[PDB]
Amino acid sequence: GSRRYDSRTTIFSPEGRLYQVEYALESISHAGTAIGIMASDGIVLAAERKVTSTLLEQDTSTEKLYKLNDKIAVAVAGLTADAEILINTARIHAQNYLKTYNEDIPVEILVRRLSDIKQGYTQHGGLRPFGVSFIYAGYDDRYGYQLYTSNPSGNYTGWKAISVGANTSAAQTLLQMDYKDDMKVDDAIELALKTLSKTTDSSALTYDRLEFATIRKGANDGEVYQKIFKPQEIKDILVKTGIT
Amino acid sequence: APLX
Amino acid sequence: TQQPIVTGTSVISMKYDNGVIIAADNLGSYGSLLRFNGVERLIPVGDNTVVGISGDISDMQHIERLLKDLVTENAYDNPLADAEEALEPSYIFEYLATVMYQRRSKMNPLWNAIIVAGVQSNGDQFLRYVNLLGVTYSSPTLATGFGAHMANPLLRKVVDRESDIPKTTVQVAEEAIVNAMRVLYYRDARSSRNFSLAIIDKNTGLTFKKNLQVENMKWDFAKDIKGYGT
Amino acid sequence: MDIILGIRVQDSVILASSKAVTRGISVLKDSDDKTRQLSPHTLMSFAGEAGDTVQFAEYIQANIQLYSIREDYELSPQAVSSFVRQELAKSIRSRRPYQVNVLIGGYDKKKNKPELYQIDYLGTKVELPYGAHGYSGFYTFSLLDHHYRPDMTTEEGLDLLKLCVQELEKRMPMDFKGVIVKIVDKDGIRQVDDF
Amino acid sequence: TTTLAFRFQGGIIVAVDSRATAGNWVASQTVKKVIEINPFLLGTMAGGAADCQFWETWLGSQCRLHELREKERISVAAASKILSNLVYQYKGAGLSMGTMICGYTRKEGPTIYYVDSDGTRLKGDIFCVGSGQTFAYGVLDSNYKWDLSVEDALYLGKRSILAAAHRDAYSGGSVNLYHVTEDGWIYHGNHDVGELFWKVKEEEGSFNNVIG
Amino acid sequence: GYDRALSIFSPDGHIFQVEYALEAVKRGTCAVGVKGKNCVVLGCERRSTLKLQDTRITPSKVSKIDSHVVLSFSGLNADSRILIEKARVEAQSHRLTLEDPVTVEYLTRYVAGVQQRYTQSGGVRPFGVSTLIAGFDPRDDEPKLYQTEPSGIYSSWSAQTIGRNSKTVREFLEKNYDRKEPPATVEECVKLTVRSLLEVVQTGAKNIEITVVKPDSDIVALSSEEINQYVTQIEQEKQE
Amino acid sequence: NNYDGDTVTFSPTGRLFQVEYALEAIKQGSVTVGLRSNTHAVLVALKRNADELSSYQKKIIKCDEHMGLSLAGLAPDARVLSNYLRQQCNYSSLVFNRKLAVERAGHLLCDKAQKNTQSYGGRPYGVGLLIIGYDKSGAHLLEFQPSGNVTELYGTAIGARSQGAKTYLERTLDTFIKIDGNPDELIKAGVEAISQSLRDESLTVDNLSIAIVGKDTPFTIYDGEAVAKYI
Amino acid sequence: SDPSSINGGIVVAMTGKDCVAIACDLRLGSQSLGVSNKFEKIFHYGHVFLGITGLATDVTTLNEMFRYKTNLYKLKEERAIEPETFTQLVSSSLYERRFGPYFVGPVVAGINSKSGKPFIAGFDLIGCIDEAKDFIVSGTASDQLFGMCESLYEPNLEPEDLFETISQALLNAADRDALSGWGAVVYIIKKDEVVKRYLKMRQD
Amino acid sequence: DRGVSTFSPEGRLFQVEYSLEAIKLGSTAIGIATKEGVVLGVEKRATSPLLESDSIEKIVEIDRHIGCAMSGLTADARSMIEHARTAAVTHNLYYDEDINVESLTQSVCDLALRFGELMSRPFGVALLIAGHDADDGYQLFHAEPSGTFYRYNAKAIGSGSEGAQAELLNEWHSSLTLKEAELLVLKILKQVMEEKLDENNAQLSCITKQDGFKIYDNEKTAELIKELKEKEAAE
Amino acid sequence: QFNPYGDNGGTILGIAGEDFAVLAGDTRNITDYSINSRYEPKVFDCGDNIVMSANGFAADGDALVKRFKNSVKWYHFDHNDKKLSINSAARNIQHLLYGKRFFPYYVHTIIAGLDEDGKGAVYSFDPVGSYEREQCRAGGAAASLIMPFLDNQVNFKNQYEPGTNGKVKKPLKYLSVEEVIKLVRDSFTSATERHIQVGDGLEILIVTKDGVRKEFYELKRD
Ligand SMILES: [Mg+2]
Ligand SMILES: [Mg+2]
Ligand SMILES: [Mg+2]
Repeated sequence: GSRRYDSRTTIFSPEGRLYQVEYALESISHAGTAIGIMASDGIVLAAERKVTSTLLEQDTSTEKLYKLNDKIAVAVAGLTADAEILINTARIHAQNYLKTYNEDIPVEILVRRLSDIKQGYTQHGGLRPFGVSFIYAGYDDRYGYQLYTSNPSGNYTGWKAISVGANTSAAQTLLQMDYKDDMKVDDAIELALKTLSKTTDSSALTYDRLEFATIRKGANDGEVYQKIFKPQEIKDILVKTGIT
Repeated sequence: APLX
Repeated sequence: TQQPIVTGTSVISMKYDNGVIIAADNLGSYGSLLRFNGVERLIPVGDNTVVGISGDISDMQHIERLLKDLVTENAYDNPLADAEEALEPSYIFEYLATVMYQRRSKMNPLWNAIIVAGVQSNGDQFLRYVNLLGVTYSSPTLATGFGAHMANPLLRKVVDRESDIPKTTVQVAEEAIVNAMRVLYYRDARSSRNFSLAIIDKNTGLTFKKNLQVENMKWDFAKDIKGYGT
Repeated sequence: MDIILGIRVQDSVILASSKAVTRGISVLKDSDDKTRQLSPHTLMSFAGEAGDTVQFAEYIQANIQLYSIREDYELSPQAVSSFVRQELAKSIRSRRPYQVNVLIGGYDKKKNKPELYQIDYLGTKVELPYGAHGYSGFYTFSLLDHHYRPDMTTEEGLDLLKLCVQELEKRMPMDFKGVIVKIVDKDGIRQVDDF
Repeated sequence: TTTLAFRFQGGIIVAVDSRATAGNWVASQTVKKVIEINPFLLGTMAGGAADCQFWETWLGSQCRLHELREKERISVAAASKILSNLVYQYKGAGLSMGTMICGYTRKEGPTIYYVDSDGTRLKGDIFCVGSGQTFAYGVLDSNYKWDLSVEDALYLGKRSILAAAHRDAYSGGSVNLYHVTEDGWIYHGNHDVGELFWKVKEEEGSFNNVIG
Repeated sequence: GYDRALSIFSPDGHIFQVEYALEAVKRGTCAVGVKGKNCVVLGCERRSTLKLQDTRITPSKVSKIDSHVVLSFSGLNADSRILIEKARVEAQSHRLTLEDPVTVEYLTRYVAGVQQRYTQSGGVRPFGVSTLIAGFDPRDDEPKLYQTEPSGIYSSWSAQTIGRNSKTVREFLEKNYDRKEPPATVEECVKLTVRSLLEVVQTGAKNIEITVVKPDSDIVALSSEEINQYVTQIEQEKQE
Repeated sequence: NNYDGDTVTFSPTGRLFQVEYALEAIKQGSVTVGLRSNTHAVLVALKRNADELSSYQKKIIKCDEHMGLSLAGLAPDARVLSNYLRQQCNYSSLVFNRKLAVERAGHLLCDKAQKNTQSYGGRPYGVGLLIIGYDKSGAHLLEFQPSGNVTELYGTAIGARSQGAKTYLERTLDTFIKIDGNPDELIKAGVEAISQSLRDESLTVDNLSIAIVGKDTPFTIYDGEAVAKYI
Repeated sequence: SDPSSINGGIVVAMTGKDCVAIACDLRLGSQSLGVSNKFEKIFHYGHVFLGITGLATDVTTLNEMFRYKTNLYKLKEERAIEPETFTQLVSSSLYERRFGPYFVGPVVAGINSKSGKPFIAGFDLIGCIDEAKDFIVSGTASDQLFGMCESLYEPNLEPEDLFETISQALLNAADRDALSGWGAVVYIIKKDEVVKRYLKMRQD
Repeated sequence: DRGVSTFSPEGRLFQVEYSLEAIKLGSTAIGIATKEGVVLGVEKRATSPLLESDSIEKIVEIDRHIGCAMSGLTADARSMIEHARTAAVTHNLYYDEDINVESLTQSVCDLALRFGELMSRPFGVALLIAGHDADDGYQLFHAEPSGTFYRYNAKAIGSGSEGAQAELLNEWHSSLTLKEAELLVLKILKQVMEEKLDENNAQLSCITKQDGFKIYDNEKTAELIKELKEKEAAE
Repeated sequence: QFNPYGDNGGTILGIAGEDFAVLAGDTRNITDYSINSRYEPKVFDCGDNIVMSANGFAADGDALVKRFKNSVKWYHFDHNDKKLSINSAARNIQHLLYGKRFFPYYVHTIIAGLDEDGKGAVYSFDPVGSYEREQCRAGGAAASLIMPFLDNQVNFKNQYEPGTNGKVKKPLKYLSVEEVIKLVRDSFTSATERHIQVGDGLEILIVTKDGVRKEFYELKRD
């Protein structure tokens, strides 16, 4: 019968590893680097676009940074199509919670549920896992500013600063070096860009090959604002820090 | 229909 | 839940010394309208069984198709289909009785009263009744509808108990049945003059008589009856 | 079931619920507690169809307790009331709806404010300074309209409540066998034993 | 029916009548309205005979499965809740039951739970259930003390059923007594109302309404 | 639906998918459980290749199943969340029907039964997780500590460890734990638990987590400084 | 070789190896004999034990008052197939007030076994059955193979060393067929037949299993001291 | 036991010169018993305003449902939903429950941000769109509102004048209905400012 | 790979044969049937000294008149026991009587072959089912994952089964007392066990008509162990 | 609207002795005011020394007996030809009846036989499965006529020892098979006189350790 053609996507190796999860992580390691840095007064999200072409429409484009609700965003590393499936599910989940409790969903609860969906694909169903790693950046009134990551295994962890995708080893060492706890958002913006600039596989870091976003309490009195940076705004912030 |  | 539309009236029957007789008129009534006159309500199954059906005619035609299919199915992979493993009257009845009770239990009955008349392989007479409720019973004489009220009393004067069956000939039995059909024509408002009659004998087999008429009727005394009293 | 009342004062929410359980021409019990603790700072009283009331109350209790364990965190009274409303709103278009009316009294620790919610079996939610279900309101509401002030103490609230119970005991046709009174404040939930 | 059960110093008394009726026809005078769920647990039967008999013997099977799985006798609370959750699933279908789950355990002590077919479940000290419940309550309430002796309490439960059997047309036959202790339940005999009435009348001096 | 029998027998009578799930447990961070005279302590290793972590929000290694029972684990982190969720649901369901919280044995028996079911159900792989389940039965002061593993077997332990280098810390506990006289106090029980982890861990900084469970739903997690005091005390006594 | 992985695969020479391997499980099974006259039908079965401490595996199963079988091979598969026969016999009685013909019983077993040889996932039945019965056309003996093939015979045997009893019955055909109105003699012939399949072991009291059905005899099984008469 | 008149309440919407107004009472009751005088029946998603009368549980449910749907709309579309589009969404959602409907009388009001055109619309309980140049009415005093609006209304009213007209329409209609009143709210909506005014009315 | 319900060329089901190898790796379990009762004994085999041995539950009650011992992948036995208990109690509910031991065993064995591509694999555990009923008296059954069950006068299963079975062949007779059977299980367990037999690493149980199924205390077994050692030294 | 129930009349009676039991029933089958059959048996031998009758709506009665007879057959198959005791049969019948709790069999069921101590046993059921063991039970159309007579003659109710001031009751004793059949015959002839649905014939099934014996007697046919 059809047994012959089954890859058995949800089994263990002799060493106790999940083949398809490991191979999905290998796929993610070739994807454009994405960095998240958490400051005391906000969060930065920075991501490198995959080898850009000059005829690509840059302003009306979205590859790396997606909005989940008004208080939560994610940076993507991996297959974009896979990520959008998960993103829409996460958006729906957030609205279910708001409908049920009349309160915005706490960040961890959204992350746990999305990670639980990934876990399911590694344990049952015989389907390939989602080739996607997320950096979650969000705010709620319990824990304040929070950074998380999840990977195809469905395992998630919290971070002060973290990278996913390509050159995470080199990127994490650089973040570990210059990061400190009393850091501000504007400093974190500079750290994020400096790290990408040194770890990039390109010749030089430019505005057209980047996506950028911040989550500040920089609105008017006790409320959070999401700023997805425009092309010209990335061009300006790149000059302001002296990279170009 | 027996009752008690 | 149903209501009957086109209907057939009484089916009457009795046992005699060597077999059984069954009869039913050829009418398909539509309420008070005597709509259809060529309706055969006795249906033979093989050469040893006749199923007489009253009530809803659409359901009768459905039962015809089931009995027809039963004969076909019994013949499958059966070298003795026309011998030891032929369909008996008892098999045919139990099948119908099962169906009738199952349909009433689903609150969607076949709106019929049925009498299965025949002779078993060992020569024993078979005569049993079943209706839309799945109720079954057997008796030396059996009748449905008005027949139960008017025919049974007349047929029971001939065969009142089991011991009267050997003493009753086919001539006497048929005479009583034909008389009963006349009485039903006098008194049942949904009956016709035309009817069919079937005899299943253990020696002479199945004799099926069509296009019989009620005759030797008494009407002459009607001329003397004038007014309603004074 | 029958009489459930609620009063929100300065620093606490007070729920009063009748003790009688009547079936036919017999009072089967005169000490029935028509309430469940959903969380340390949230209490729900209930009244309505026999069986449905307790079954619904305990089902809600289980769900809130499950949430508390999962998140190691207590849901706000507003959040709990919305969850309860949605469950009743689902129920009303079911094959057999929960015929249960509830009051939810809670103390929000983040806001440091008492909160009283009234929800009927249709899923009709309102936040109120004082609330009632059934025929109870037809006497108490007008009484509370007159005597209630928003800056009252817990002791003043209890006296205001005594006035309502006295009016019900005077004009109500049925004997409801007094009330169990419970207070919800910053320190949690406690029962007044002598009322 | 008339059934009662009450809590007291010496445990639980359970008393029931034994009459079954189909309209005004007296079907039986010898019905067992106490179901011996297990040696430690008693259930009383009022309302639908089949409903009560079937689901309370079923309850016994569920209690047996509990002690096999958990290596420990089921609590009165948990036993009563299995039954109440069961009937609640059938709510609206037309089950008719007024029961009382009575038992004694270490963790709870003597306990009585009233359970009925519309899903009600109540812990309590005294309950009377059935078409003659009001007659039984009258005698029971006006004569009950927690400090009753095992001997006196047995009589009061017996006398209460007799009161109902006499006045209620749909209660009668005989009285079945039970005493429930930690050690378990003890049967205290079948007492025919035929002889019990005249015996009580003569010895007590009560029932003066009746032509002696 | 995906039906494939993934967990099957081999010629030598082994179920490799269950055995390979144990290898995933062996890779996981160390977890230790020690029960004293009046308490149970759950210790957990946290690997230090991860700096720049946010310990406020990062999932804790020890999870409350109810107010009186806790669950730690070694192995796949994502797999453990599914077991913890099911356990929490069953704990509330038990309270609802029996009108009493679960015993530690019952809760363990449930979790183990879930693990077993995934070893002979079509279209699923076993859980790559072993658990330590500890707590106190309702109205009881006797400490309880149970272990489960992917196969579905479970048992009670005076003290036990699971995860990487667990054979080393089990060796330590086997000669240092007296059955006749368990750790009489909370301090003694925590110290023995920390000592056992110090055989394997590396540094006693932000690598060790300790959670103490006492009778009547009394559970608390120790902070860095509180744990660091045990580490400082043990090292000074060692230099002798 | 490469074509025996499942029942849905034909070999290049048109063989179904999984069905043939199921047939092999019957050859390993303990011997059982079937034979009939015009009035009666008899089953004889050599029972097998694990060791001296164990019981002897029961080989004969009753299906109705007028029908039953003996088994050789996987006993649980026989239990499934016999249970199906019990239901089919029973359906015939309740619905048609009719005793199920032994020939129809065979046709039903054939069709049930066949479906397991043409679909993916399933496996063939690993048991052979000898069905005896008395119906409206007299005594009958059937042989069932899990390939689906059912055969009506005067006599036969299946199991290990069944060729000896099958040769004997082939010689004795003319004699035992005319043993009419004499149960004990027909059994004696069946016991002598199964004795041709014995090696190193002989028929003892808790080893032998006999069953009979006939004109004025319901299907009944004899074990223990009731078969001491025939040793 | 008529679902649309158990709780009571009213909503009215009107157009003016480069503006729109939507207003509602504050009563929530249980038949004769007044229960709440703070029950607002007007909600907004971005710049689009929705008033809902009828069964209060369904009023609350639908608000939560349209908040849900307009939030997902905004995330995917990367822009705020317009009144014309929202009107269609309301109609679709109501008709989805054709043989088990929400017992409501919704009213959409707003200004299209692109064209600047004032827009109002009304629906029956199962989704039938009622578009109007002038005014939409809904609730237990709809007859009274139709009478007041038809006489008082004139086209191209300025925001300050429109406020007086819609306020007087609602107040005098509410005072001839037992199940409406107990306070009132009026929203005046311009292209990029919105004013909310609570009215003083008789409290019986 | 290959199908789960595949036959070997020799006419055996691969998966059933492979599960039998798993049972050989399991701890020893012995059962002996007498006219005074049936005795069931097992080797506990704790993997470590820190493991509290009394939590090892390899002897189990099915009903008051039926007990059960296991060997192999013991986790697989939980659903088998659950089914057995339900079958026993359900029969009592339907028929107001005790269920026959054989009928209970047959019900458990019906689960065995319900695997394929139903559960994904056979059970990796064998069961010794002991009990009493009015018709056939005291009985012992060996239930395999093949779906087959034999009645036994005595039977050993597990790692030391072939050696213990040979010993049971010589020692068993039809007039054994209950006390004689108790000592015999202890004797044979001590012979095949790796570690030295005591009350903590071995467990005894029995089923009698009068008292039903009972698991013995560690204190009661300890005295039988001491009684056994004294009797062997006495000649 | 279709009514799935009917009334086929007739009456049945079960009495238990010391070492025997009888189950009697008239052979008349009716609908409304008509006779369907003068001899249609409704007391059946079900095997294992159990006799059964399900009186009321005959279609439901036949279906129940059919299902119980089948239950006995499968009890043998599943439990090594074990004899189904009367108490076990009773419990089994309860589950058959209660299985249709929400669309009941419209019948009053009575079974008779011997218990496991060899003593006479009669069990009676309501339409939905409530059951009870009794020395005495009449069922069907004329139950109300016959039952109070049995209370008086079998269980000796309202009868006191002459001269004792109504102090001492007449004491209970087991009746012989001869005495029981006298009471059955007199019960049915009385019921035949005063109930229109009762008559034609009487069939009695007697159960002892030797087996099931039958006796038939004529009744008035009007
Ligand atoms: Mg007004
Ligand atoms: Mg007013
Ligand atoms: Mg007459």
